[PDB]
Amino acid sequence: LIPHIALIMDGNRRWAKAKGLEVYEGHKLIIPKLKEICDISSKLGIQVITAFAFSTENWKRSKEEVDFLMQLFEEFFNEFLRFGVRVSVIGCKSNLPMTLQKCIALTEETTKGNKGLHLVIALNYGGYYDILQATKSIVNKAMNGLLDVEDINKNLFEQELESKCPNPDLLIRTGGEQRVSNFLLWQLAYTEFYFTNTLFPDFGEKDLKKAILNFQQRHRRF
Amino acid sequence: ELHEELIPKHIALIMDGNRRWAKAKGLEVYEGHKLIIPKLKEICDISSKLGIQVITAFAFSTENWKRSKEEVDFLMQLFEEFFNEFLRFGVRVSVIGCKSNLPMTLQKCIALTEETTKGNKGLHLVIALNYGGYYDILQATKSIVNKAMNGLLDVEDINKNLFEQELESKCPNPDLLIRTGGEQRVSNFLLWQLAYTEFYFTNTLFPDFGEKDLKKAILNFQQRHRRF
Repeated sequence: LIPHIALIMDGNRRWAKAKGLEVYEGHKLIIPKLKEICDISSKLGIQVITAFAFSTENWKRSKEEVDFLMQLFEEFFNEFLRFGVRVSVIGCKSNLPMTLQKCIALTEETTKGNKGLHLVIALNYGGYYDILQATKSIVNKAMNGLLDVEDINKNLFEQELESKCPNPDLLIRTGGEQRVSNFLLWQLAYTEFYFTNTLFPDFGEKDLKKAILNFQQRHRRF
Repeated sequence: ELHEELIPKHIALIMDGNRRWAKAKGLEVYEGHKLIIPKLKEICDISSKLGIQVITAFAFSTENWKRSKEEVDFLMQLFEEFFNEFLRFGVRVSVIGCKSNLPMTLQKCIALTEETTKGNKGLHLVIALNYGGYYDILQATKSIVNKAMNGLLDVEDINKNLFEQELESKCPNPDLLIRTGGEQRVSNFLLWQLAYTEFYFTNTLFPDFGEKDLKKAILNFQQRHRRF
């Protein structure tokens, strides 16, 4: 009974403020924390992790914070070039700075043959966005004579979505909020929801093992 | 005590626990199912008094067809009795889900209750019957494809606003989802519409879920609003 885990990595701001640091000090930990969580998850046999790095609503933050995050994401993709996990990105890439677009493309191509755990970064992603782009794609295929309206079913639709099957078995959200905040809407239809007040920079091996134990107990119960 | 200004305007309800409740009570399986009618009357009355404006209740999922034909036939007769009972109850009633797959008498009972209550002025009760989140997104997609193929739509106009016009569960979306029975998942209920909804899970079984349990859920929603 080991879970695909979807991860909403909330609590970085609160963690830094409680410690007396600037806001960016918690964001900055996305790189060592995801390396830490990839190592633990590979040992337990996970398979896929999808991490919500930047929502389509995150553009409404200050330009200084958004500019920091975009530079941080560039450093992230550079650091995962030789880390050994397979890396993919979902989200609208054409709205990102060009250097980030090319770093994403390089890391996706460089790591595409890495074996084992697949880390999916949702960057400029939202559930609405994913469903709408799948809808537009399906409309375009119908208008070009490539599909019939009657062929539009769950199988066809899930092939057009950016987050692919197998869908998450378990969603973990740190930071205490009990909502999904426009993450993987279609893909969460049967996912187990696990919410913890633990802040993301404090989320470690013992916290992940607790979430998996809770997932296993719930599976036996229902 | 609740703050009047922080009452959720739309609550989505997954009504789980009827079978386990009947088993624990020494009753047959159908005894729990039958309570949908008095239970939803009771929750409608409580919700009207607290100022809730919309309740969407998950009565029959697209996966519920996998139960025995005897159980499905019983439920279909129960739903017909439900809509007859709500003809004169005084709330506005709407149904979302695939109606063409339902028995014809039930299709026409649904249609009559929707038409008869469409001018009722308070709480709006939406019954999700032969409904799923996948179904809603797929039928919206098929509708948009059909309009495009019939020359009625410029593809550059396909956006969130257009998509929301085609979905069956409409804005405003649920502020709060309550699921009884202890499971912590949404089980293919209102997928698009739950993007920002607060999730509240309780071990209380649905036939036991009453005024105090609903007030507890609302009180919890308000505290989350203060916190975040």
